[PDB]
Amino acid sequence: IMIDAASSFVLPISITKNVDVLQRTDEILWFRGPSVIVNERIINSGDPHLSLPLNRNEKESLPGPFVLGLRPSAKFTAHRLSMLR
Amino acid sequence: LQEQSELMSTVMNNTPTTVAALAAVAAASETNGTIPKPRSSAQLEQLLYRYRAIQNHPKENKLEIKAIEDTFRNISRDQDIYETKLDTLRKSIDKGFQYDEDLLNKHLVALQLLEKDTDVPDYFGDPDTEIRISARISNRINELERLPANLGTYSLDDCLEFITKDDLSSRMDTFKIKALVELKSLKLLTKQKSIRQKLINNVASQAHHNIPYLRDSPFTAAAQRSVQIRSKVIV
Amino acid sequence: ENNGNSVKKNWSDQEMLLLLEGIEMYEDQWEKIADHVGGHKRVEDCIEKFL
Amino acid sequence: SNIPDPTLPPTEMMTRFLHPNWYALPTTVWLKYGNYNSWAPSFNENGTVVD
Repeated sequence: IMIDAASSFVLPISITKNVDVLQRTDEILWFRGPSVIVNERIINSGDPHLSLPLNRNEKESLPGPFVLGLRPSAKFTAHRLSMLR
Repeated sequence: LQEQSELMSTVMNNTPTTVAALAAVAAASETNGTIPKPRSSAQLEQLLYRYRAIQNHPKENKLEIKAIEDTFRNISRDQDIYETKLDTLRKSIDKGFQYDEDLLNKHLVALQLLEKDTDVPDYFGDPDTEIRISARISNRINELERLPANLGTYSLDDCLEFITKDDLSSRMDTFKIKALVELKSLKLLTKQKSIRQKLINNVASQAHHNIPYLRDSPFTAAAQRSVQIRSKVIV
Repeated sequence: ENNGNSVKKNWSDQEMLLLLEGIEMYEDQWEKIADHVGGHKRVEDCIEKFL
Repeated sequence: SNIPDPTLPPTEMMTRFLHPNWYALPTTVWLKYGNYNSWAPSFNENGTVVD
């Protein structure tokens, strides 16, 4: 098992005409494998949809992925933006 | 034989009905040495709820259900004992006491320190006690070496930054660095000991060339003179 | 982080851990420890910090 | 690393220090010649610090 593989490759043809959005060298980086898309970094380790207690076939279409991400209320953020200045 | 943990092993393996600990006088009474009245809040009490709910279907092969249901009466009694005792507590409060803050400051601080087992100041050789020091050091390393590697933080100050769905806020590793400075300094302790051995035994092994009152003492200045006496030549 | 830190003898946990990585890495060569802290710390200060 | 664990039987750090305030100083050397030599120079002092 080696560590020093390249995994980043550049085609010699300069196609930098419509390429202002991708990841450039500063040429285009062409990796060996695809990317990883992660939804949220912080998990909600409580929240009994995930905790599964052992008391008492049901579905629940929860609104989006933002239930499991620990977001603060706008009341405190306004209380903190008043604490800003 | 860990009767309160074999039920947790049967619950975690999702097969507490296929064996159900085989409750007889030879098995249900051997691991107990009446169930031993478990200690946790609900980690060993919700087990007995599912253990009874699973053993409701055999209901006769397991004679220990009477021992479990007797402690169900004792739990409902001592909660009812406390709920009358909490009510007789809340009426027995004097309407004026005016609890002092700086003692409650000394009561909030000393309780928080005594929770997680650290030494509390009052403000109110010998290898026997050398093992009792290193048994607390190795206690700490084995407690730091059971924390998960993906530990992250959340301060109350990130709401001024407006973190998006994928923004990578810079306060995520303010607990992870402090847990590895602690874990690695508890292994380089005999490394700074060797440097401090080489530091003390290099500044103190002379002790009479830099220290002024010792090199200006009568006995040292005579002895440093006496060792430099060259030999007398005969004839 | 890659930026230069504050006035010295402050010893942030980045500087503390990168010091602690090097002694686990090298066990000597305090030139090779001081640049691993970031190079803005002297040889005479990391040993003064470690002891 | 090559560090040992701090739950090792070396955790002593002060065993063979021997400060030079506890060093032995050369003192006077009382000699003995015989039982019936009471006119001999009874001792010897070459570079002794005390009398």
